[PDB]
Amino acid sequence: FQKKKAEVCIRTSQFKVNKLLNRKQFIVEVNHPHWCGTVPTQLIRKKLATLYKVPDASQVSLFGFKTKFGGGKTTGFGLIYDDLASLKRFEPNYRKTRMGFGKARLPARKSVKERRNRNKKLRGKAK
Amino acid sequence: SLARAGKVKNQTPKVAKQEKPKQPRGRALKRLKYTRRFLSKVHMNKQPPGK
Amino acid sequence: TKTNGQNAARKLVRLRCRNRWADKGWKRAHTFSARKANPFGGSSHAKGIVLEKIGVGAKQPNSAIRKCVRVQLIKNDKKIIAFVPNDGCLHFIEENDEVLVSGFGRSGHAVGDIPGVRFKIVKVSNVGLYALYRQKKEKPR
Amino acid sequence: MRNYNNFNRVWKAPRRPFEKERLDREMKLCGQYGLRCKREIWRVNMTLSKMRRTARLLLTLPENHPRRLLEGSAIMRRCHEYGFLDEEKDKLDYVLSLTVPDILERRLQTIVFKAGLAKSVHHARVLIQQRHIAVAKQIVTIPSFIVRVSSERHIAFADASPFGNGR
Amino acid sequence: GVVHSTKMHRTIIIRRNYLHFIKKYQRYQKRHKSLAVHCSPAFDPKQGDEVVIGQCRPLSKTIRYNVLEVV
RNA sequence: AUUAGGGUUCGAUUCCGGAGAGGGAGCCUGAGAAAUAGCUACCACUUCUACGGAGGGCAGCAGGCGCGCAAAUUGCCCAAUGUCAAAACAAAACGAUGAGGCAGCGAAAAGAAAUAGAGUUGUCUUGUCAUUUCAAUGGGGGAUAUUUAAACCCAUCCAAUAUCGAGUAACAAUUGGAGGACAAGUCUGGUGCCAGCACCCGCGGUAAUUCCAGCUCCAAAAGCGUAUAUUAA
Ligand SMILES: [K+]
Ligand SMILES: [K+]
Ligand SMILES: [Mg+2]
Ligand SMILES: [Mg+2]
Ligand SMILES: [Mg+2]
Ligand SMILES: [Mg+2]
Ligand SMILES: [Mg+2]
Ligand SMILES: [Mg+2]
Ligand SMILES: [Mg+2]
Ligand SMILES: [Mg+2]
Ligand SMILES: [Mg+2]
Ligand SMILES: [Mg+2]
Ligand SMILES: [Mg+2]
Ligand SMILES: [Mg+2]
Ligand SMILES: [Mg+2]
Ligand SMILES: [Mg+2]
Ligand SMILES: [Mg+2]
Ligand SMILES: [Mg+2]
Ligand code: NA
Ligand code: NA
Ligand code: NA
Repeated sequence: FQKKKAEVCIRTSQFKVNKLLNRKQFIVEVNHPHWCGTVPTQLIRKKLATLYKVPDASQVSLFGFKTKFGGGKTTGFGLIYDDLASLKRFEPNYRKTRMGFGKARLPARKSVKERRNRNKKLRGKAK
Repeated sequence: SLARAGKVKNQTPKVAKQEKPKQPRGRALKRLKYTRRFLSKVHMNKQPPGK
Repeated sequence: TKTNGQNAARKLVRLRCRNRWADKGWKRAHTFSARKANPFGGSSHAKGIVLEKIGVGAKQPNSAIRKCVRVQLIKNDKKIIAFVPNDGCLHFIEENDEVLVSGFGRSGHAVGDIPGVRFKIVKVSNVGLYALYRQKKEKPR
Repeated sequence: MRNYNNFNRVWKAPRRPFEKERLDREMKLCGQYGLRCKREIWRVNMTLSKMRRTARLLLTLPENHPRRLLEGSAIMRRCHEYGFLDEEKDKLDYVLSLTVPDILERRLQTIVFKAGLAKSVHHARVLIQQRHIAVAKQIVTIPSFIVRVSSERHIAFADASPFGNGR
Repeated sequence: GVVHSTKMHRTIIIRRNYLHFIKKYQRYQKRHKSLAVHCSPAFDPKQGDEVVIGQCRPLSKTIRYNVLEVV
C-alpha cells in the first residue's frame, strides 16, 4: 500500500444519440480505486463535461448511481443535452430540483383533496 | 383433595446455577465438538461410579 | 379377488367409492358428525372460562390426582375437562379466569392415565401457562 | 400482493433424526470443512440429489434422444466447469458417482485453505467473511461460493485488504 | 349417431355411444349422450339407423342439429 | 403440497372466467348497466332536526366495534406501471388517480450469513488447562457523500492535507431432551404410587437411569417446542 491522491476515471457505455429529446444517452461507470466514500454526482458531472467537450456542465444530467459491492467502482446513467434550454424543458422536475432549478413543491395533496371535496358542495361564484 | 398441588416443587431446596465460562457459538462450537469427539466403545457422558 | 375387464372401469370406481367408507379416518374426514361433536368445532385451540378446579384420579395401575379444570368454551358454551400440565400450575388458575385450551395430542383420544380428558391448558389471563411456570412472566391483576 | 418474485428452498432435513452413523459422518464433515451447521451439508445434499435425479432421467432415454444430447452436454459442462468431475471422465454416468466431499471441495473456504492463503479452514472462513479474499479482483465474502476451475488461479488477497494493497 | 326415438313430429332422438377412459384404473367406461335432432321429410329414419347430423342455429329449446344423411 | 411409479390432497387469495355491492325487486341514461362512491320502492338496522322535514350503504384505502385460535398505518407519493381525457413537455401556466408505487408494522414462508482467528510458556505427539501476546472484522457511530419523488434501507469509506470504535471481544444463544423407540448419565441432592412425568411402552409405594433440581452430556440452532389439519410413512 502506498498513500496517493484520490483519482477518478470516467467510462461511458451503450452510447446513443437522441435527436427526439436533444440529448445523448449513455451508461456512465466510474472507477475510483482510492476514494473515501462515494464520489459526489457533481464531481462526475464536471469530469464528464470536460471529457465530452461540453461547453457548460449544467446541461449534463446524471442519476441512479449504484456503487459496486467490494468498492472502487460505481455505475450510473448519464444524459448530455444539446443546451441548457433543452435540459430545463425535457427533464423530469425532480432531477431539475436536484440540480437547483426545479419547481417548488406543491401544497400537500391531502389539503388539495379536501378543498376539491369541499367545492363539490358549492355552486358557481363561491367555489 | 387438590391441596397438595406443587408439593414437590415447593419442597425442593433451591440451588443456584454456578457461573461457568461462556462456550463458543456457531462454527467454533462445531470445531470444539469435532476436536473433542475426534483428534483425541466410546461413552460421551461417562459418570463417576457411585451408590 | 377383483374384476379385470378392459371396459370394467365403472365397476372399479363404484367399488372403491363404496369401500372407502370402511376406512375410519376417511369417513371421519368426509362427514360432519365428528366436527359437530367436537367441542372445538374443528379448531386447533379454543378460549374458555374456568368453572371449577377438579381432581381426576389417574387410571390403574397408576395412582395420582391429576389436576384439571372444568371450563365452558366461549364460542359455543360447551363444557369440557382440561388438564393443567405441570407441577403446581393449578395455583396459576382461578375461577372465572379466561383460559386458552389446546388438544392433548391424539386428536380427541384420551391421553395417558387421565381417564376421559382430551384437552390441556396452555394460557391463562392471556399469558402462557408454561411461561408462568418458569417465572418468565407474571400473572396480571 | 401482485408481487411475482420467485423463491424456493435449497435444503431438506434427513428422514431419520437420530442415526448414529449419519450423525458421526456429518460431524466429521463439519469439523474437516469448518461448517457452522448441518444445513450446509443438507444444502449440498439437495444439490447432489437434484443433479443425480436429472442424470437418471437422462440415462433412461435412448442415447441419441435430443433431450439427452442437450441436457447431458449441459450437465457435463457444468460439472467440468466447477470441478465436481475430473475433465478426463465425460460420460453421463459419472454424475451418478458424485459425492458430498466432491462439492464441498469446491467451496471458497476449502479452496482458500488449500491454496495456502489460510492456516486452516477456520482461518479461511473468517478471512472470507472479512473481505480479505478476492476472486478475479472481486471481493467475495461468501464461504459457500463454489469456485470454477477457471477462477482458481485468480484467488488472491483483496487489493483493498491490509493483506493486499490496502491501508 | 344412431337413431333412438322417432316419436316426435319432424324431430328424432339420437344416441352417441362412446367409451370414456378413466386414467387411474387404465380402463374404459360405457357412456352415452342424447341429442334431439330435426329430421326433414326428405328422410325416413328408423330406430337403430345410423345418421349424419350437422349443427345449426337453435331450432327449439333442445334442437341444435339437423339430419343430413341416413345410412 | 407430497410423490420411484401409480396416486392422495389443497386451491377464499396476485393471471383468466363468473358473480355481488345490507337484503329483494324495478328502472333511466347510455354504444355498453338491470350500474349501486346512479335513481325508485319496500324490509331490516340507522344519522340530523327548530318536529315542518331531510338523510345513509367501506365485500375500495386507512381506521373502529364486534366476532373469534386467527391477520398491519385513520402514514408518503403520483417518480415508476397503467387508466381516463378537450390532454406532449415547457413557458404567469405542475390534470385526477388509497389503481398503483414507497415506507411503517410483520420470526407465515424463503436466501445469505456473526457470536471469533492465529499463537507463547508451563501444566498435562497430540488435545484440555491458567495465561499473556499479536493482528483481523463486522454489530454499532458517523459522512464529501450515495440511494430516494422525498425519506428509509442496501451498497462506498473511516482520507484524498484533514475522519471513531471489542478482551470477561459482559457486543455474554436458545429451545427441547439424556430407560426404549431415539442422539445423549447405571453422577449428586430432594420427594416417597405424593407431587409429578409419560404422544406409545412405562416411571414414581425411602438406593427413581423417567418426577423436582444442580452438574455434565445430546440434538437442531437464530431458531426451537406445542395444538389442529393434511401428504408420505
Ligand atoms: K361499480
Ligand atoms: K408493505
Ligand atoms: Mg381460488
Ligand atoms: Mg378475479
Ligand atoms: Mg354488477
Ligand atoms: Mg356489510
Ligand atoms: Mg343499482
Ligand atoms: Mg362504497
Ligand atoms: Mg320552521
Ligand atoms: Mg339499497
Ligand atoms: Mg376499510
Ligand atoms: Mg372481507
Ligand atoms: Mg380496507
Ligand atoms: Mg398470525
Ligand atoms: Mg391497494
Ligand atoms: Mg433419593
Ligand atoms: Mg435419586
Ligand atoms: Mg429404574
Ligand atoms: Na405405577
Ligand atoms: Na435430570
Ligand atoms: Na423434564
